[PDB]
Amino acid sequence: QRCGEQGSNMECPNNLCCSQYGYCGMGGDYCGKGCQNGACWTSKRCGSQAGGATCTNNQCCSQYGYCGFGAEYCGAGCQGGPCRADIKCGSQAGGKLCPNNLCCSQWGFCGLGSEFCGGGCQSGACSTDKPCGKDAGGRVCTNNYCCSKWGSCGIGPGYCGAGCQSGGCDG
Amino acid sequence: QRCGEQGSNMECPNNLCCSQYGYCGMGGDYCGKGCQNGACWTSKRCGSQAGGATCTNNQCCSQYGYCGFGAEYCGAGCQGGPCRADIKCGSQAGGKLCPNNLCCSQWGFCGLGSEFCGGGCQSGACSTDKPCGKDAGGRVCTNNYCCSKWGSCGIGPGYCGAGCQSGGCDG
Repeated sequence: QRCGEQGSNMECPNNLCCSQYGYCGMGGDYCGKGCQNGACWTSKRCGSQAGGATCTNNQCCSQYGYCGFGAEYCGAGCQGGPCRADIKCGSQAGGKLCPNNLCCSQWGFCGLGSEFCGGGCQSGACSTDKPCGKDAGGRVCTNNYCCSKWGSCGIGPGYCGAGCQSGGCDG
Repeated sequence: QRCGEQGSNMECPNNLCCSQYGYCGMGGDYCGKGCQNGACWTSKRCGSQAGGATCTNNQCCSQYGYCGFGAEYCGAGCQGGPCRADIKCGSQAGGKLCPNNLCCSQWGFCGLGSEFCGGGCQSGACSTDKPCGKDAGGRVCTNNYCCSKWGSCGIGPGYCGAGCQSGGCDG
């Protein structure tokens, strides 16, 4: 029930702003000074202008390194987020990974849904559950996902903990 | 630190899936059965096909009523979310409001950033802090925002509680 630093980076629903205290709302108390994610009054910096930073709440990183929505942000020059132009990836784009766990479809584009996450999915939030570990040719997970004891790709205590063969294994 | 029903509908960062227990991760434990928001394996239904439902995590509602990202969802037919086509609103579009608290720019388009939220902003997450209440011609907040005792538009205990002149005042 806490957002931002005090909530493990959770994000408020419907673009609600996370105040500097970790609570969700709308208004200057939440959206003004110290806003953490959501519809903050001052846009967070992103991409090239902000060391390759990603925007929260799936916001588009505009060509000038500002987070937002609308033509100016998702339109021409958009450096990340749900950009108006197809985002390439996969063997098709030198092993690039989609930002924010988006699936690299079989064709080399970034999205979320059966078309990207299903059959052929290359990296990200694939729903294919392709096997890893000693159990699977000693193959590794993409996105540095933790290969669990049971030979599964995921993120979490179950995956990243006790039994993790490879991946971002807890240490 | 809880997501979904047990977290007041908080959402995980970077499209992490909220398992049926309110925890954030990646994998079948979180993304499979019972997934709540984030990159769920089965897409949540939206718009027309799902009683005007909005997609979480700012996802695009495709023409067939499915939540996602990429051409198929944000492209042609997109019924909500950060749609590839400008979303109209404001006096320009019969008082329509942007979905998910997006600002209705001075021109009648939906976004988030200074261009929409700043000067001229019509409804949503305006950063203009235009005054309400008895303190302001007895004007009301848009989006049924709570007009606080001090004459401010917001959402939260401070706004919606004790002193609320109009808006979605707590009852």
